Amino acid sequence: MVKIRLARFGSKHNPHYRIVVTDARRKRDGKYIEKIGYYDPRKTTPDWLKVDVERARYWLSVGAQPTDTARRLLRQAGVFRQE
Amino acid sequence: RNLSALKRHRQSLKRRLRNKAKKSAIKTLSKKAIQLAQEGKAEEALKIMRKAESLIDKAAKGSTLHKNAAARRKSRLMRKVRQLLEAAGAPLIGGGLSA
Amino acid sequence: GRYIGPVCRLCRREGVKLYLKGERCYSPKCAMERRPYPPGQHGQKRARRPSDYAVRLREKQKLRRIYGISERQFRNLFEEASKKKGVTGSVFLGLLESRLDNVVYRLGFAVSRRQARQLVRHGHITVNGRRVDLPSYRVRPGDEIAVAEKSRNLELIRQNLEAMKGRKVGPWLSLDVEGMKGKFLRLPDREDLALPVNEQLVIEFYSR
Amino acid sequence: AKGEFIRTKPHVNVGTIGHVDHGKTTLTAALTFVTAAENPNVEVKDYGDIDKAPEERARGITINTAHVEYETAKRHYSHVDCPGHADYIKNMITGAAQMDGAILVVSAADGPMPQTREHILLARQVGVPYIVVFMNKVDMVDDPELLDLVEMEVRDLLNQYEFPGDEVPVIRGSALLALEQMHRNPKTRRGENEWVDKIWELLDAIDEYIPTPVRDVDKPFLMPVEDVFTITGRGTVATGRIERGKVKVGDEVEIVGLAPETRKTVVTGVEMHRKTLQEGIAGDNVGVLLRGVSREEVERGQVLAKPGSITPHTKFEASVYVLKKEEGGRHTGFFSGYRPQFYFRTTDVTGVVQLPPGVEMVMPGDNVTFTVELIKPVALEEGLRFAIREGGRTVGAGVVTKILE
RNA sequence: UGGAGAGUUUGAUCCUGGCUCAGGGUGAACGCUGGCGGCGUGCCUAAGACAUGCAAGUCGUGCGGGCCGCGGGGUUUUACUCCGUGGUCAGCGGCGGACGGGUGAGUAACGCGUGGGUGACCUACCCGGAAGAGGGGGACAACCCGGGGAAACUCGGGCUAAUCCCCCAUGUGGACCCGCCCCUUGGGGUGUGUCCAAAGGGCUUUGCCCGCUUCCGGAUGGGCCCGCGUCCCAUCAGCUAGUUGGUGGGGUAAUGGCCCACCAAGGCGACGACGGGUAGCCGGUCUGAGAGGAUGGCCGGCCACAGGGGCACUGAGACACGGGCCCCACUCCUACGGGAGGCAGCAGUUAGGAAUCUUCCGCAAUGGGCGCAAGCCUGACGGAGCGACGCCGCUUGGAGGAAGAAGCCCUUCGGGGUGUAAACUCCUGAACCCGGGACGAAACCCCCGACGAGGGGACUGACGGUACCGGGGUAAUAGCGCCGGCCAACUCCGUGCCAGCAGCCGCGGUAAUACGGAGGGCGCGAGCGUUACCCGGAUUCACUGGGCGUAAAGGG
RNA sequence: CCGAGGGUAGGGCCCGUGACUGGGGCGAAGUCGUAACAAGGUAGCUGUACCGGAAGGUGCGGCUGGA
RNA sequence: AGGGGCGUAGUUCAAUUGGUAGAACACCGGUCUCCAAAACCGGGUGUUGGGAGUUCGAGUCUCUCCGCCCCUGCCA
Ligand SMILES: NC[C@@H]1O[C@H](O[C@H]2[C@@H](O)[C@H](O[C@@H]3[C@@H](O)[C@H](N)C[C@H](N)[C@H]3O[C@H]3O[C@H](CO)[C@@H](O)[C@H](O)[C@H]3N)O[C@@H]2CO)[C@H](N)[C@@H](O)[C@@H]1O
Ligand SMILES: Nc1nc2c(ncn2[C@@H]2O[C@H](COP(=O)(O)OP(=O)(O)CP(=O)(O)O)[C@@H](O)[C@H]2O)c(=O)[nH]1
Ligand SMILES: [Mg+2]
Ligand SMILES: [Zn+2]
Repeated sequence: MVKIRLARFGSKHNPHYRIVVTDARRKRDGKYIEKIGYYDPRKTTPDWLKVDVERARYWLSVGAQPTDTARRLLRQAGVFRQE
Repeated sequence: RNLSALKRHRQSLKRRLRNKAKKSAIKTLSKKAIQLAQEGKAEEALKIMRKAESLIDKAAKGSTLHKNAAARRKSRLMRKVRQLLEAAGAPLIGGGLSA
Repeated sequence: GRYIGPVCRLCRREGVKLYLKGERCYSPKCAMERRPYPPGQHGQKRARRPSDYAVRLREKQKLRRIYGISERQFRNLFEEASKKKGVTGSVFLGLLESRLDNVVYRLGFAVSRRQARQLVRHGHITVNGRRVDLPSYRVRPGDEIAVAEKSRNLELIRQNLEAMKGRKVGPWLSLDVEGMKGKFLRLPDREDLALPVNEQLVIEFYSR
Repeated sequence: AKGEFIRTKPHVNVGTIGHVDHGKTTLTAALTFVTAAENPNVEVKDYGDIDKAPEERARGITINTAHVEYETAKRHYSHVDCPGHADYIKNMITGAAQMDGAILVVSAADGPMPQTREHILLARQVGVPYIVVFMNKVDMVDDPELLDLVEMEVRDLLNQYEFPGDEVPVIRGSALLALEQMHRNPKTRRGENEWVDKIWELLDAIDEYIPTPVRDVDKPFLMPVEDVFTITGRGTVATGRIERGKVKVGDEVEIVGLAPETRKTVVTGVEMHRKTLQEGIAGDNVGVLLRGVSREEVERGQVLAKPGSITPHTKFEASVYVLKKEEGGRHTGFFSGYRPQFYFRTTDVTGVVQLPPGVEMVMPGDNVTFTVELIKPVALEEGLRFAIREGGRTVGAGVVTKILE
């Protein structure tokens, strides 16, 4: 099904994942459905994880299934927070 | 040398053997039905038809035939059995085919 | 890598007294100040008329040798000057100037650019606190270039610094002779640099 | 499904020489069957597969030095089986240039023959310290005191080229019979069957007398190549007998001698009679799978030393002794334009004889300081040992006294 | 924000015109030379043949057993060997093996690209809504006995469990025939008749968690169809029988000649049909002032293929790379009746070629499959290795240092050059030595709290003892091409239309800046040259932007 | 029935090759003559036809790019 | 690795009873010329594949070795 995961980018020894909704069957760094964020596991800049909530939520509310390490990130940007 | 993917093979022959029969049945049972519908045997006609519409629709529950396939056979068994019971038929036993 | 070899010989060939040693090159012997002709078995014989190509080749070699850069870097740098907005004739020099090991030279930390390099190469210099050993490093405006602590007590860091007493650095650099610092205030303008080179021609050599 | 070599006892290479049709091979296959029963780790070979090369087989004779592995609860051996005849001498000489000890083989019925001589002569010039005789073909006509005359004249031959002939252990018996019963007697120890016990007199006779030479694995490394094979899916394998030091999988090594410039590689594997050796040591008889090199680059005669130790050199001024005609050497003299065939380790590259100033001639005996330039750059060191053949008879022997380039 | 020309036909000139040079680009190869690091990148040929190992499994929270070791001894002991509960080997059953990885052989095609159509359709797993989950019956492996077989393994008889199959019931609903309404190619509401549902499993047990069944909505992924675009040859000009259309059937998820009977005679073509040749197509790549021209290797997308040729089965999906069946070639086994294999998956061999790599390390991260989960599988992948193949950064030193060693080379014998170059004096500190030492890894999971939001806590590093950092510390690689003009750079000697050079024009016939060497010089520098290929200059196929009286060119 | 493949027969296109044979391009200083360039010593050239060791000659018509 | 062939001036080739090696064309030298071509004079110019062997004396007969072609081998 449609998932929310990390698609790698950047250089060797310089991981730079892009947060993306995409059919599970697509290869990793292949073509996706929509881009919703990026995550630098090495945090270099007070900007190491942006995530569009509105959209992240749309997808979730339709079937999109996050990865464990993709939920943590989503969450960290406060996707689930309702109050 | 070999892989536990033969399980999938063996497994298959059976299922093959399975719906193969569920399929033969529907062919034969639906022939006999129209053969008797063209002849005029209105009663023993629907008697059989209505009994095939059964075997057919069951194929759909499984992995033999399915959905629109199953439905297709029907709309050509009733749409058929009816265009035969006109040869001076008057569907006495309105068993399955509604008037 | 960096040429390495007879230098006042280049000083000669080009004709224009080039400054590739700093010290002695002000002495009564830059060689140019002693035998102002091209090196080699000929050098002092009727100079034929130079093809527009010679004129351009020579004017480029002049500029380039004045920095101790390789063709690969020099050109590659020029090509970038082309793309950036503004008269590339200028920008180019601005980039050649913004080079690190050069600014170390443009600040007195070293008498000659060859020396400036080795200095930069061996840690001896520091940009904005952290130490750089990349001669090629491009100093950006407002940045601070300075001698690293482990170096201040060195025979050399001293003297070259001892000379900056009463002297003034190029109108685009600031200097704290007392604490071996110095800022790269502004990107030098074609004017500010009194170079014996017609950058206009260097641009022509690289077109056709 | 290859198995790891379990180095228990010490390894010594013994070869088998002697004239033609005198049992060299069978006696070899014998040691296989004999030493078999009384211990595993041997793998039986027969008169057939010892000589698996078509013709060699179909035609009758032995054409390529074999290479067999058999042990004793005392000492592990590697048996290099040379061919008789002449012609192939270039293959016995290469087999001999290895073997620590030579199991000479003479025949009761024939006695010491022309090749029996030369072989012994080559052994005295190859460097095979220690020989053992084995009179075969004894099971012939009751010779009350005839087979005795053999051991009287064979010893004369050995003590005729600087060999402990009078001491040399001359066992007696037949290999065929010995073999024959064993052939149809797989399992069965000694101290039982007649002739089989005649083989052991030889085997043991080897565990004794014959040494197990001063060996070292502290100096660099070196390995003269005897042959090269292409092992399917694996690559180019080069065999030989190690000289100094050791070698394990993953090590750098250079192929030195007989080419333009030497190629360095990385060993990809080592073995010993198809046994995955973990680390072959000096004196070991190995096989080396050389990383990504082709059978067109490795060649019998070059070395496999450690990178930086011993380069290839063409010209070499080296002191040398010349065998006199009585020694079966030269019966004349050569000019400063003489071109003989030297033999460095397992290879023979022809060189020139640019003789020094004032030596307008050189005849039998003698030994001066003459220079020489080889036509093929060969791996040379300081004091390397070499001989000098030509025409079909050794003519000298000396060592590098100095190196030109 | 963008446009440079030069050499060469003549005694000389202008024009025409071809050749050639100066720029840039490459999966390169070859020669000489070669120190370090990082990021890239590396069979262009035989879609040749390939030893070996490994690349797809996973669930006991679906089911029954085989085996090994513990709880209580069924009985009082071993007996009709029953449970409690984690390891093990298949079986049965589920979901995945259709994706991930490989390749470009084939393909001129709706294959691809682009924009649309589907009232002509399908979609496992995943979300959201509604309704259920009631009863019954049976088989087949596993295992035991017998028989055949060298082996790969197959046949007879006998039980056995399930979320396996089968049958009835309920029918929120759904399917099918005929009729009406609305709409308008098969869509939406509706009526009578007929037909179709399902499985338990684990617990912390009238309740949760996980499955199950049918139906609607949604996502994602797809099938089909249509407009337009997509190379050369016209010395390929006519082509076509399922051929074009119809009616009615079969087939499919679905339209359709897709397949078949029947009827008719059509359909197509100079706007290039038919045929032949070549070729995977695009995003993009290179070049160009641009318009153009060339190109399709890394990576991304689509197609096609999996020894060669065909086929169907299972399945949401394949007519299926590590599934099946047949044929072919080929290689291999045999106990001679039958068995075995397919690296265009990874690593690797060999053959071919001018030429293209490790039988590496690790699931730590990211992604995937199965699973309640722990976690197992993952040659995807993350890494390391080899090659100056490429781009980028770095070193071989820095400052002094003579009207100026020597050696070598010119010399109007007075002198000149190599040249501050060297030596030499200090100065620094590649290497090497010793020491600390990573980021990439927070969550699956546990805990306060509703397994909610939110908070706190714990494990996990292949690369690596590497990067990066600090202390001490040695001057410690240089080559290659070129110097007649174009084109930066000249002298001597040797040679004597010889030897030889040569991109074009040309050099060499006894004073050769052109050959060979030497000195000197120019260019570039861990590289420099050579060959090959594309664009440019070339307005030299001219749309931008050409021409045809005599230069090629007006048709009799 | 269809149907991969195999067989028998007859065609079509292509790559390679063949005794012999035709002309062509190219190669400092070999042989014959002398067609053209100046009425080039017979104005030249041209289509066609015949003839000749070779250039070429002749016929008929045409051209001027001859006087 | 084991068999079998082949190596004569510059180029094609002849002398093998064992006897310095010629024949043609090249080629070099000289005269004439700026230099060749022609002409005229004059010179075999060779590593008989290399090195040894036997021999009074080897192109030949032995042998060893180098390069090339041909066939057969060759899994640690
Ligand atoms: N390429 C020439 C073509 O053939 C012919 O010409 C060919 C021959 O007739 C002509 O021969 C000439 C000869 O005429 C003249 N009187 C003497 C001259 N030595 C020869 O020369 C010819 O032969 C010698 C060898 O002998 C070669 O070295 C030379 O290169 C070659 N042209 O040489 C030509 C071959 O190159 C046509 N006449 C000509 O128009 C045509 O284009
Ligand atoms: N009488 C007898 N004949 C024997 C003996 N040993 C061997 N042979 C014979 O010799 C034959 C082959 O001998 P082999 O061992 O190959 O000889 P070789 O020593 O290898 C000779 P080369 O190696 O040179 O070919 C045997 O088949 C047999 O007839 C023995 O002890 N006595
Ligand atoms: Mg033998
Ligand atoms: Zn100077």
